Amino acid sequence: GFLGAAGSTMGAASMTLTVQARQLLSGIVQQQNNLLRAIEAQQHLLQLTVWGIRQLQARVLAVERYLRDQQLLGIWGCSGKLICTTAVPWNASWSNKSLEQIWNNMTWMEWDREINNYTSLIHSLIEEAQNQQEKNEQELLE
Amino acid sequence: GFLGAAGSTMGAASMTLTVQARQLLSGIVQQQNNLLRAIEAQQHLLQLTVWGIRQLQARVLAVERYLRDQQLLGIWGCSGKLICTTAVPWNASWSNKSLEQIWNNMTWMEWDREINNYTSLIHSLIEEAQNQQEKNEQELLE
Amino acid sequence: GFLGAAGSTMGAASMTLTVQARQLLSGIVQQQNNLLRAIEAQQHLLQLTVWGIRQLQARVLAVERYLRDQQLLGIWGCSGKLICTTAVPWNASWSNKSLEQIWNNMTWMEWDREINNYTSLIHSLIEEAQNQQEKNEQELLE
Amino acid sequence: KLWVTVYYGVPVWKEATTTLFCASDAKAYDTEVHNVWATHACVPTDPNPQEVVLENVTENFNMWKNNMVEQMHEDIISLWDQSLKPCVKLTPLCVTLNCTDLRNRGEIKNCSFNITTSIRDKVKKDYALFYRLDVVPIDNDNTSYRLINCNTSTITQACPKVSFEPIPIHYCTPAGFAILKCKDKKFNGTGPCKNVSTVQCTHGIRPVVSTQLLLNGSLAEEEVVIRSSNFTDNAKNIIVQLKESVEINCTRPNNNTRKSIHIGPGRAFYTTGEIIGDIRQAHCNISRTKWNNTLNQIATKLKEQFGNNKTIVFNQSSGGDPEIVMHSFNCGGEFFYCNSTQLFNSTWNFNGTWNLTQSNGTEGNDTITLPCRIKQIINMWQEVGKAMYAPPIRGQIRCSSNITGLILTRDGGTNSSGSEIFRPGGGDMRDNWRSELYKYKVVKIEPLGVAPTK
Amino acid sequence: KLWVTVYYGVPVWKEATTTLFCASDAKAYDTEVHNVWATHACVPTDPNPQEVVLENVTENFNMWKNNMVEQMHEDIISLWDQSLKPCVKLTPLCVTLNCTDLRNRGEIKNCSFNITTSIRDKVKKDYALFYRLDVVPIDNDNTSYRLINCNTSTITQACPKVSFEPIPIHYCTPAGFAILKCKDKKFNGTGPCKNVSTVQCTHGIRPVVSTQLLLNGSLAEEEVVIRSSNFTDNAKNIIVQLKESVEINCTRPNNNTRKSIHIGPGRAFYTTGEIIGDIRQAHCNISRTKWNNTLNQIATKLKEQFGNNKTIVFNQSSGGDPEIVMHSFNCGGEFFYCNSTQLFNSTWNFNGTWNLTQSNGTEGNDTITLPCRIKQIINMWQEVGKAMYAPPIRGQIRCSSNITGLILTRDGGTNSSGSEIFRPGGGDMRDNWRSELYKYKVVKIEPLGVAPTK
Amino acid sequence: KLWVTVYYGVPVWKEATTTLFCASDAKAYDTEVHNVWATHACVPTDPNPQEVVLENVTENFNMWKNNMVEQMHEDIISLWDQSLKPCVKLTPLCVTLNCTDLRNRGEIKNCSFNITTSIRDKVKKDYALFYRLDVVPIDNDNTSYRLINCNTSTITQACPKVSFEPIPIHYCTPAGFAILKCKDKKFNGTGPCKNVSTVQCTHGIRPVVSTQLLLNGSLAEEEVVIRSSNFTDNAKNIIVQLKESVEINCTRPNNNTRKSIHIGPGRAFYTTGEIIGDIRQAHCNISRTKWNNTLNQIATKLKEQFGNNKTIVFNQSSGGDPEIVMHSFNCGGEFFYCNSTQLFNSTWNFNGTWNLTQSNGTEGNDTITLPCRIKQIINMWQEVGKAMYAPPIRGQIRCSSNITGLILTRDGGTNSSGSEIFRPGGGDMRDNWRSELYKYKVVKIEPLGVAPTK
Ligand SMILES: CC(=O)N[C@@H]1[C@@H](O)[C@H](O)[C@@H](CO)O[C@H]1O
Ligand SMILES: CC(=O)N[C@@H]1[C@@H](O)[C@H](O)[C@@H](CO)O[C@H]1O
Ligand SMILES: CC(=O)N[C@@H]1[C@@H](O)[C@H](O)[C@@H](CO)O[C@H]1O
Ligand SMILES: CC(=O)N[C@@H]1[C@@H](O)[C@H](O)[C@@H](CO)O[C@H]1O
Ligand SMILES: CC(=O)N[C@@H]1[C@@H](O)[C@H](O)[C@@H](CO)O[C@H]1O
Ligand SMILES: CC(=O)N[C@@H]1[C@@H](O)[C@H](O)[C@@H](CO)O[C@H]1O
Ligand SMILES: CC(=O)N[C@@H]1[C@@H](O)[C@H](O)[C@@H](CO)O[C@H]1O
Ligand SMILES: CC(=O)N[C@@H]1[C@@H](O)[C@H](O)[C@@H](CO)O[C@H]1O
Ligand SMILES: CC(=O)N[C@@H]1[C@@H](O)[C@H](O)[C@@H](CO)O[C@H]1O
Repeated sequence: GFLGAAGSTMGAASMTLTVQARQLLSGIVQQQNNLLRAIEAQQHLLQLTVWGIRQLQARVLAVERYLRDQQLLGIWGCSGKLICTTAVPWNASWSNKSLEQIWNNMTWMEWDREINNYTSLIHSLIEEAQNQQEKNEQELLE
Repeated sequence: GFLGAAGSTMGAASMTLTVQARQLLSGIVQQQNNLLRAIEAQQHLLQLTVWGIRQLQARVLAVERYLRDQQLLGIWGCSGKLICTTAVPWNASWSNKSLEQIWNNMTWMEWDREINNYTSLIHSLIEEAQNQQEKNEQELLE
Repeated sequence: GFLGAAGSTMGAASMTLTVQARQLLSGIVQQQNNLLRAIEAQQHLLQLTVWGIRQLQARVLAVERYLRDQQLLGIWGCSGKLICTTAVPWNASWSNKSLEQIWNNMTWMEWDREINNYTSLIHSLIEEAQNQQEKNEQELLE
Repeated sequence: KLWVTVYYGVPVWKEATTTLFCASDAKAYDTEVHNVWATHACVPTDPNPQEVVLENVTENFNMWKNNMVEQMHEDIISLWDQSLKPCVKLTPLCVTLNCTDLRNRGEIKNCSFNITTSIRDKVKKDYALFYRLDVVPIDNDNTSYRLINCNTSTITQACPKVSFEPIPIHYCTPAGFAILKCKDKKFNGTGPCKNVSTVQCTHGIRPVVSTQLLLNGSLAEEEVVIRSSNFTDNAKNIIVQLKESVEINCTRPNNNTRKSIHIGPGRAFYTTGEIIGDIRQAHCNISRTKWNNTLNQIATKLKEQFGNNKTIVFNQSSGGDPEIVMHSFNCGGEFFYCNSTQLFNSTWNFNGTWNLTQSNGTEGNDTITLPCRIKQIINMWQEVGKAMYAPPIRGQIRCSSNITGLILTRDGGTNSSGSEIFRPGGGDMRDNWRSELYKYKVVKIEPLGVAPTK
Repeated sequence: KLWVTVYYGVPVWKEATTTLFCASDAKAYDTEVHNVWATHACVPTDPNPQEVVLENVTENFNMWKNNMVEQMHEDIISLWDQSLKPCVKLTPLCVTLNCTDLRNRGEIKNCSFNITTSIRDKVKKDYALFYRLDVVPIDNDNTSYRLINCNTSTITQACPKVSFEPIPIHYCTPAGFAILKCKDKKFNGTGPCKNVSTVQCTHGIRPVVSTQLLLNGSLAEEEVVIRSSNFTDNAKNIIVQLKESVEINCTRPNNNTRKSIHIGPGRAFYTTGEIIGDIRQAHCNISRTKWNNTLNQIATKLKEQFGNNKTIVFNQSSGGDPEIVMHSFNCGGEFFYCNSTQLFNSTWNFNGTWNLTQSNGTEGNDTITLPCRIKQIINMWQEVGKAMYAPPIRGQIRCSSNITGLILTRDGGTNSSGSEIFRPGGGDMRDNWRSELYKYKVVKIEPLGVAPTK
Repeated sequence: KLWVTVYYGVPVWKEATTTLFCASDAKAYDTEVHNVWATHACVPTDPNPQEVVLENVTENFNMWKNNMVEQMHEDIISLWDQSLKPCVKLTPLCVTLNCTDLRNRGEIKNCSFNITTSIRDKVKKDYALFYRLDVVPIDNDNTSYRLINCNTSTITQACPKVSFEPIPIHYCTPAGFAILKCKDKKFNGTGPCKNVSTVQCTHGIRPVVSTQLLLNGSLAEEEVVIRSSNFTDNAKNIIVQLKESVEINCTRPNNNTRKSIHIGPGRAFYTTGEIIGDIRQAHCNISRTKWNNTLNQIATKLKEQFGNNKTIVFNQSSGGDPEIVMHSFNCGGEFFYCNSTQLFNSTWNFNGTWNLTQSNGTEGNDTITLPCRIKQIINMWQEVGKAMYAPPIRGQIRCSSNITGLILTRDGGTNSSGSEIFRPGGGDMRDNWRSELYKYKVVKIEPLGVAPTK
């Protein structure tokens, strides 16, 4: 399940994340079978055009996007794995909606879309709310 | 408090770190409002000069510096958040100084400056002292 | 011990890893004493040839390899330190071999080599086995 | 408590507009041609790329708004330019010529002009074969013929070694961008799709340059599809997806000569030498019955706002550019131009059956036989500049091409509701490239996801 | 126990020497000029950049040692070069000319020389208007006039479409470098500062090229500031920061003609055509009272080591280059050169009041009126090479510029302690660019921090 | 339970094939020569690079398969090209010359040809000194002499300021690649090694261009080593590692003149002026006894398949290119070519002692004295194109070079088992560069490691 396994789901979509992540980041194998040094089998010219320099360039831009992803994981202290919470509550910004129904009938997309500037609104709080106002775990005895 | 909030402090300076970090790393928004594709409103030429190629180039050099920061966080096992200790004691290298006064009247800068080759002297020990000689936590019963 | 300290060992090789890692990643100091801006002492020309642009380019390629290393550490949740296990067992793929003897008389290399497509065979399982099927620690009572 | 929660590796699909990369299969790199018009040092296709079919999903596409065509044509132009760079120049081959019309309209006249040599002052004389399309008779001073391409811009060789044959090419996405492809057959350009099948590397295609038609392309099955960017807009080309394919025979019986003559310090010009034996003209024989079936299929497929299920009419292009008034393509390096005057003279308006032909009782002249043309020079993407020169193929040019698409232009210079007139339109050369891009849609993938969780 | 501890995101400020980036506001990209001498595809200024004022902080600055000026001028040169690249050349416009001095020193003589055309051999004759500064009379063979810029280097057009108007420009720092700006008004170049206000993107400026003065620049308030890199050093320019600003009228009443004449295959030269009506000379009228107040302010501000509070004397530059003996700037593409011979003839040594003027009882000739010059060619940053040609503005050139700074040079060829003589110095063109850079200081930011902690 | 476990920072060494970087010591950047044929803005050697000797380890090397030589020569060529770029051209210095053979085979004949000047039409006449190797007598029209390098390609100056002296150079590996170096003395090219000593930056070397020999190179100690890529293959060069070193005296007593004459707008040609005093020829005096000891050592070291311990024979190269039939090198910018006809005439087959010489009873003619040649132009790596011109050194050329290696070629045009004949071979110029690269092996470092652990 590169990108399927979630038509309208939040739980099933959440459980197929690793499969989607591994299927999506598999292009390095394709770059490995370049076989593309200078010729295919007998002869060849340079041919290196803006097309392929930009193939590598689009490669670089996307992998930089993944690098910015890793930097964000570092900023929030969220790089351990895909399972990582926030110390920030969902503002009543989003409209009244059932959560479980936001899950099952938002495909992650409907809740995101009409939380969308709400989802981002809840985004920036995390750095100085999960790291700035950074608490540990629960407060229990033994 | 991008960079203020600390005239001569170690505690207050330490508590305004997240604000300083978020204020400093905010240039990506500025890069987002480039509006700068090919023209301002009606006509335009290429104009792409060493000036702007080097704008992006200075961008690249600084962001590489932040990347080296992340690599160092990885080497020491120190990437969780800004709060991360060392298994290395401050050598009597630095001169006799009160710690709390080093805090309140060093602005982080005076203690750093006359620990400066001391601060770096204490730096390299961490990799093979916190990772090489890497112990867990405390040793207590229940 | 940049790379020595392990002729045929798995334990001693494992214990000299931090020394090897610190000795290997020490080229940044060499890049620091470039003294190489435009001239050595009195006069000089540009001379910047494909040789040195490619010195920096080989620098870039290797440091990108280390970056991919950090990305893999992130994918598995394995970036804390060199000590990080797998939720994947060694398939009976490798041939019958004593483990401790694989350690002491494989130099890490013999076990790797005839596990080699076995070692990689055991590699891909980790992402969806340590992160996909991701369990916590032990199950005990207090 | 709707505690906000963050998630990574989430399934997310967003509108991508990014670059795509080149992929050419192992059979590609085993073609062993230094470059047969198409191959590079680019990444080969991976042994087994994943095309996850996504079901119970929906995806809206717009092939005409898809940016894939743009990068495709740009990289095509970059590759052609970079391939022309190593080819030898023909600036001195530009010199005036004097052509004798030996074969007498046959456009086969041996031309013998001056071709210079390595030293500045040592020049000999040569003669090659030139058509009536490489040079023009001067009527101002009417002294000799001039290459049209030579009085307008520079002249250079077309890398005769680099044969212009079609090769399979694969476009891959970068890491984190997917290409969501519709799996639908009646799926039009700007439509949604449920047979989403995320594709890391788009399926291998056969970019053969053609005008008003398709050669060796993606076949649309289970129906005849007739799309257009604007049906009301008569100028809008009418893209058609035939169900089946026909057997073309753009094959020239006459042989070719090559006269590898060194011109510069290491530069040689392959002049077309004399042709052995009686020099006839290229012909073409095409099938009749399957074409009639496909025509009934389109005319039945044409009935869009047909008045009482009979308004289908076809006419030849009034005229215009040679590349837009006729079907041109490349086949063995020789730019074949098999004509298309046999399709404009037919009308399945009232009865698709009246115009249908029985295979068993095929007529005498049923097998479509029409004259087929060729060419030596060409300007890609209608770009006026330095031209090229196609060398000979030194042999009977046999071209076997197939049919899977069609382009029409509704007639605006006629009645609006009286009768629907379609005419061949070859104006837009990107309609050819977008016919197969109505399912693919570069799709972005974002792992970030917020969600109130307890 | 002083257990060493490590900290991240720490507030740290260190001496940065790095590149800065271009920023141009939304009003910039709404200027709609393909490029009015200044704009690019560069990043616009962000809607709301943060300028955190840092108080109870200290920061030492040195504008003369600040590297900002260097990258600024270099990127200016790179941008001007890259802008000149698309402009058409004037190499054949280099040909000899023959100018008739119709307007009779008026330096308005119609010149009619040969201007070539598209074909090699088809050449016609044209005439434009040229000044006495674009060509010189030959005294060796005294046959005609020659462009000075044309017997020394190449000639090319100055992109007449690209008008040389000043636009707002914003310099941003990279990610992790700040620009610490002093918020002080008597803050000199190499001084500390407590009004540190960290600035991600430096405040928008108006880089108008000028000599010995400032046009539409940062105003220094609450005092008159007179700095210099070395006051004892008489050669050191004396940078002055006036408190208020004056209303300049570098406005030419006479109109301009433009004769857009195609010269090359797509290249046109805007020759200055004839001027309608009686052709007079450019004038300039400037205010008197505010200038007297500012002069008293400087002379009071000049008293640095004044002997008994009266040593202030001014003199005209002995002579030298036109760009360093007078005030030059750009205004509407025409390089205006309003003279400055009205400021050297005044002396507020004994009484600042004796030289002061009452507005109510203003004299008859009080309104400063002096002759104002213009120019067509220019060499930026005193670089001897391929020159350019300013096209006409086809209209009465109205320039409105303001005043906020001044450059002087102490007189070394005089007594050391007898009388302080200041003369206009326009030698250093970076003193103009550094006058506003005495607060900004690129500052590095380092999160790493060690500290013995219990 | 063999629970798989993963480990990082593991000691791992794998076959690296990557780029290496330039390093030049502090003494380098203190050489103060803008570039003495070798130095750049490249990274200097670090004060104390780590060379961890790895013992109880094993490493197989193959210097002939080591890719270091390739990047080395390529970067050498890139640096030489980029250094030639700033040098002035000599295209007009190409003009015919007329040389008078004043010194009468002496190859010292003043030549006086036309050297052009700054203006197009103002040309004067000059004369310099040219050898018989820069120009040839024409026998077709026999009117004057022509530079051979000037009738075959372009001519340009050799940057006389850039003296071709040898400098120390250091090659560093990237971050994560090591260079495993054998610490063995009898360690051949394609062999294993136990004295592995991982080296981040390879030891400083002295790349002096030489043919069939070595100058100021790595000395192989504790034995004489005679390797070859194929010993049976007679064409295979026979690389030899002498134990000790000899004192060469490639020193020309006669002085040099330099005539710095401005030719272009800023371009000057250093013509060789007249030589003061009686002009004699360069000589060379070399030691006898140590050479005899080393020769006995090799002949004893040569006995590989010697028939009954006496098959060692040497002969002069039959002939061929000047760069492969004799020993050429650079010394002070003058390309010295001390001959090697004194080594082919000796035979230690039966008695190494019979051919040995006593130092105390040294003969009269024992001190090897042979003629020594020089040159002005050169083609690096046997590349036929634009040549260069060595300026004079204006002084007695004193070259002191040492000996640490040798190249031979077994004689194939002789008996297979009768007598082993070695002849000087200078064909392969990379055998010189690989002689010192038999221990270094770029080695990859991988921290990843799997291992069943309980
Ligand atoms: C918000 C939303 O979509 N709600 C629908 C609901 O109307 C429908 O009855 C139910 C059936 O499964 O599916 C839910 O997703
Ligand atoms: C080391 C140092 O700076 N010590 C000063 C101390 O002299 C002063 O009495 C006190 C007042 O608050 O402030 C401290 O910072
Ligand atoms: C698998 C292997 O290498 N086994 C050897 C074993 O044969 C030998 O007796 C022993 C002595 O220490 O060393 C072990 O490493
Ligand atoms: C209308 C439509 O969706 N048709 C597709 C067809 O193109 C595809 O080949 C097939 C594979 O199973 O799946 C069908 O659903
Ligand atoms: C009537 C006729 O000539 N038919 C031939 C057919 O037999 C052949 O198989 C085909 C190949 O494309 O070409 C057609 O022209
Ligand atoms: C001497 C000085 O520092 N003056 C500044 C002034 O320039 C600034 O505009 C103002 C803003 O509040 O703050 C004052 O302190
Ligand atoms: C005496 C005189 O002419 N004064 C005018 C003034 O009225 C005008 O507002 C100003 C515009 O800059 O220009 C001055 O020259
Ligand atoms: C044959 C051999 O290995 N010789 C090496 C020698 O080259 C090196 O200088 C020495 C350093 O201790 O170590 C010896 O083992
Ligand atoms: C016989 C003779 O001339 N011997 C000299 C020797 O004294 C000198 O030290 C050496 C320098 O390289 O050069 C030799 O030629």
